[PDB]
Amino acid sequence: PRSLKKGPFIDLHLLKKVEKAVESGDKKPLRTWSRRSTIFPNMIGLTIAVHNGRQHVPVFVTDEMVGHKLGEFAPTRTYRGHA
Amino acid sequence: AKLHDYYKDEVVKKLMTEFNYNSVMQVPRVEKITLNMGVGEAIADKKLLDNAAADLAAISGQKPLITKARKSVAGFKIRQGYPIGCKVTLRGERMWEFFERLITIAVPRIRDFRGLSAKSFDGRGNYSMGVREQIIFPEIDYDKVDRVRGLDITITTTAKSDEEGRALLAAFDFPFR
Amino acid sequence: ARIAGINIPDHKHAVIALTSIYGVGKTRSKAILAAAGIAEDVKISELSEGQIDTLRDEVAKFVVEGDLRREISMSIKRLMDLGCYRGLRHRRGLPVRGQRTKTNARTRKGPRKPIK
Amino acid sequence: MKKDIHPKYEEITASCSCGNVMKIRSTVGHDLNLDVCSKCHPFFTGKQRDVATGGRVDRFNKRFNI
RNA sequence: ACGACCAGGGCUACACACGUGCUACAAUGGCGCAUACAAAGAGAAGCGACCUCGCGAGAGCAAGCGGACCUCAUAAAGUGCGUCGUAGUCCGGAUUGGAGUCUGCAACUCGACUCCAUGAAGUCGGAAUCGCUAGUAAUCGUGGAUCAGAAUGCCACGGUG
RNA sequence: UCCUCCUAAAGAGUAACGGAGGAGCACGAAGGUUGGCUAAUCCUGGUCGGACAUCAGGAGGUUAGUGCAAUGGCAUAAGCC
Ligand SMILES: [Mg+2]
Ligand SMILES: [Mg+2]
Ligand SMILES: [Mg+2]
Ligand SMILES: [Mg+2]
Ligand SMILES: [Mg+2]
Ligand SMILES: [Mg+2]
Ligand SMILES: [Mg+2]
Ligand SMILES: [Mg+2]
Ligand SMILES: [Mg+2]
Ligand SMILES: [Mg+2]
Ligand SMILES: [Mg+2]
Ligand SMILES: [Mg+2]
Ligand SMILES: [Mg+2]
Ligand SMILES: [Mg+2]
Ligand SMILES: [Mg+2]
Ligand SMILES: [Mg+2]
Ligand SMILES: [Zn+2]
Repeated sequence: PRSLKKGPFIDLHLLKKVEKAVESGDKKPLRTWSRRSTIFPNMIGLTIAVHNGRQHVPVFVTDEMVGHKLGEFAPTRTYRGHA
Repeated sequence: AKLHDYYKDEVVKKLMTEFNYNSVMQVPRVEKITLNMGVGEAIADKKLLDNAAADLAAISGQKPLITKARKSVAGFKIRQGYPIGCKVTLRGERMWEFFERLITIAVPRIRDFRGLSAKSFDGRGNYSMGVREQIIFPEIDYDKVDRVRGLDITITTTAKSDEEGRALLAAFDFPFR
Repeated sequence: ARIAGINIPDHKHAVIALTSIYGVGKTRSKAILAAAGIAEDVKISELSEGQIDTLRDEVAKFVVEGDLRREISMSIKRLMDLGCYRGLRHRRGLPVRGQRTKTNARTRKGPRKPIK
Repeated sequence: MKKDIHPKYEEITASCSCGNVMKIRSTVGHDLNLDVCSKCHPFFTGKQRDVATGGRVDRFNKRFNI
C-alpha cells in the first residue's frame, strides 16, 4: 500500500465533485473513471458509478467502504463458469 | 448441599418476591439432573460404551445405566435391544454437589466459553444443554483418555413455565448470557 | 500445563509448548517468557505454579484462540458483506492476493475437479 | 444408594488461581489446583471486552491529519 | 479509417491438460551463538559509507567515488559448543487476516519487501522419462544485463567436490 | 389335508373351477408362579447425531403390542421386566 506520510490518494476532479455534491446536497450518481481513488468519510451516502472498462456500475458508499478504493467495488473480469 | 442451603434460604425468598406466589410450595425447585451419553458407535465395539460409562462414572460418582434401543431402525444399523447409550440420574445431595462443581469448575473450563442459551428450556422450565468435550471436567485425565466423548445435561425442575426456571437458574447465577 | 483454556504438553520446552497456543509464535513466546522472567530451555515441567500464573497473565495480555478466531471471522465477513474483490475471492474460493488461477491455485481450490 | 458398584466419592479441596478455596465432593481423590474459577472467569468483563469491532472512519481519521 | 489522440479496462481470467523451473518431505538436518576462506562484476538523474532512529523492511543527516583508491558488500555451505530426538515434528513453508515501508501522478483489478499471527499438501513420488565421463555432476552462495519499481528466468563468477 | 374371514339369509350348519389370505412349526423358556410395570405416534429442548439411535418434558390414550395368517379377545392385562 501507500506510505502514511503521503497520506491517501484521490483525484482532484473527484474531490471537487464530492465537494459539489456535498454543498449542493444532490444525490445524483457521480460517474467516475477514478478506480484508484481512496474513499473518504465525506463520501458516505453517495452513489458513484465506477468505471470497469466497459460501463459505470453504481456503488452506494458505506461506512465500511471508507478505507478502500473505488476499484474494489467494480470488478473488471466477468466469470460465471465453464459448464 | 451447599447450594441446597443457598436455595432454601435465599432463592425461595427471592422468587416468592419476584412472582408473588401465594404459597411457598408454589416456588420452583430443582428435581433431577440427567446425564446422557448417546453412543451410537458402540455397535462397532463394546469397549467404547464400556469406557464412556467409566468416564461418566468419574464425573458423577454413580454407576451409569446403560440404555438400549427402544426399537430397531436400519438407517443407523441398529436392532431393538442393543446397548446404545448411557445415562445417570442425579437427585438429592449428589445432584446439588454436581451442580456446584458444574457451574463453578466445568463451565469455566469450556474452551471459548461465552455464555449459555436462554432458549433451551423446552417450553416448560426444563433446561437442556450439551457439552462438546468431557475434558472440561477435572475428574478426567487428559493423557489417560483417548477418545473425545460428549454428553448432554438435562435439568428437570418443577417450574411450570419457562421463565420460572430461567429465574431459578439465574438465582443460582447460571451463566446464561 | 493448561493456559488460556487449552492444555499444553509438558515434555516440550517452554517456547514451543507456548507456540501451541493459536495466536502466539516463537517471537511472541519469547516476549512472554521474557516478560515472565522464565528461561527458554526449561520445560513446562519443573515450573512453579506462580511462574505459570505469570505466564497466564502474560498470555492474557494478547488476543488468543476464541477472540482471535472471532476477529478473523469478522474481518472475512466484513469483506463478504461489502462485496469487494477480496470478498468475491473469499467466497469464490479463489486466491485473494492476486495469484494465478490458470495454474497452481490448489491451496484455495483443493484437489482437482475432473471434467465430467 | 447401593454399596459396591459406585466409585469413591470423597470430599477434597480445590483451590484456584484467584485463591478461591472450595471444598467439594469428587471422585478425584487427591487435592486439586485450578486455573480459572467461576469467580475469576472473564465472563462478566472479558467476554464483553472481547468483541472489539472498532471504527473504520475513526481508523481513517486516525491515520493522519489534513 | 484497417490511420491518429485520451481515460479506464485487458494481455495476470480458470471446471482443466502439458512443458520448464523453485522450495520441500529433514537428523549427511532444522535452531541459536561465535568464527574462517572467494572470484568476477556494476556505479553520476548513479553507487551510496560513518553516525543516529526503528524489532524490521527502511528513514534522516551525510563523506568518499566516473572509481586496482570509494561504494554496492558481512560470501554462504563450513568449522566450534549447546539444542531438538523421529513425531506431519523446533521438518515444510503454502494460504489467509492485521499492521507497515519503498518506488512511482498512481500499487483495487495488478508490485516487491518487512513485522506479528496463521501453519495446507507433502514422510522421496505410478506408467513413463532426463542430464552428466573431472574440477564434471551434485551442492553453496556472489554479481550483472533489462529496469523508477518489479525474477525461482537468463547471462556470468568463484567455494566444496 | 388343516386354519381364518366373507358368501351364510342376527342359534348351529350350509354349495360353486365363488372372493381374499395362511399352515405342514417354534419355545427347556417364548412354560408355571410371585412381585412390579403400561404402549403407538407426534411436539419442544438438547454434544457428536443426521427424516429417524439415546436423554428430559408435554399432548395423546392402545390408533401399540400378541413367535407366525386372519378373526375374536386382552388393563384384574392374555402385553412388558
Ligand atoms: Mg501458536
Ligand atoms: Mg491505455
Ligand atoms: Mg503473457
Ligand atoms: Mg521451520
Ligand atoms: Mg554452522
Ligand atoms: Mg544445534
Ligand atoms: Mg497426509
Ligand atoms: Mg517424517
Ligand atoms: Mg529494476
Ligand atoms: Mg541493473
Ligand atoms: Mg560453479
Ligand atoms: Mg350362522
Ligand atoms: Mg339364520
Ligand atoms: Mg407367551
Ligand atoms: Mg400381578
Ligand atoms: Mg433430535
Ligand atoms: Zn479462580
